[PDB]
Amino acid sequence: TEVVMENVTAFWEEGFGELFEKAKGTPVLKDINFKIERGQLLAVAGSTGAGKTSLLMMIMGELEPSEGKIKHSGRISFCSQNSWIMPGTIKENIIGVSYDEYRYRSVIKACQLEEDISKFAEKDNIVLGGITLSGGQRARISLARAVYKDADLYLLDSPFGYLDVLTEKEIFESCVCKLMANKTRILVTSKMEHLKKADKILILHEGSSYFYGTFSELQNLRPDFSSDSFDQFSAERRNSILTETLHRF
Ligand SMILES: Nc1ncnc2c1ncn2[C@@H]1O[C@H](COP(=O)(O)OP(=O)(O)OP(=O)(O)O)[C@@H](O)[C@H]1O
Ligand SMILES: [Mg+2]
Repeated sequence: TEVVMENVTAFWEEGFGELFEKAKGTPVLKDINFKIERGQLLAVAGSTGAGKTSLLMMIMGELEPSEGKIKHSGRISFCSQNSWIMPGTIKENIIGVSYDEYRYRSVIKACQLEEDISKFAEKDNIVLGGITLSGGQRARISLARAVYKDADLYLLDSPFGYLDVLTEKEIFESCVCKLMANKTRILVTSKMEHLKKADKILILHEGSSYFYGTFSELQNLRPDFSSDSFDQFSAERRNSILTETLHRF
């Protein structure tokens, strides 16, 4: 499926949203414009509270526009920024109930879970919730769950938490870039590497679109904004550097 937003403005409060819709307090998102083709990657970046998760919620019909149009048709797979583990086996946590051996093995390889599974006698029959897992292991199982699901659009809201720099790089490449090459997907990130590899980018600030386009277009239109070691900074630091640059401009 292709996902399109045209002049989208939305309010979390239902009452103020109805007022703006009729007319045409603060919008969580305003005048949002993007278009993603089938099999493309959109990277979403921005300051804290810019409306990144809210944009995903709007795509999932949790938040409705007051003006403008959202065009999308398809099943959505959502990977939240906070991992969750069902009391059950690793396999069930990833597949649910629908099993597909080739899809399953592809996903666990791409999320580097083979080494984790081999650690136990029961293998992927090991019961979680029970066995306790590290942040990074929980993150990777959640991502594998989201990616395994048969869906038409994959929404990945900062799914690489508690993973080290090197692991996040390998999995972004193996999962998001390779395995999911033909899937329509939206990634929320503050990693300059991911914006670079994306087909389109959207940079948000206080509900407003700072920039929509390619990373090359970001080089063309925003040279002072563009101006190696950035992705080495922590999530918190990367956020406050991006925040300040968006405030200045
Ligand atoms: N379900 C909701 N109902 C009402 N307000 C909400 C809801 N979800 C988020 N908000 C508000 O909308 C604003 C933007 O939140 P959102 O989570 O979309 O930002 P974000 O960019 O994803 O933040 P972060 O960078 O911390 O993940 C915040 O003021 C938040 O409190
Ligand atoms: Mg968020």
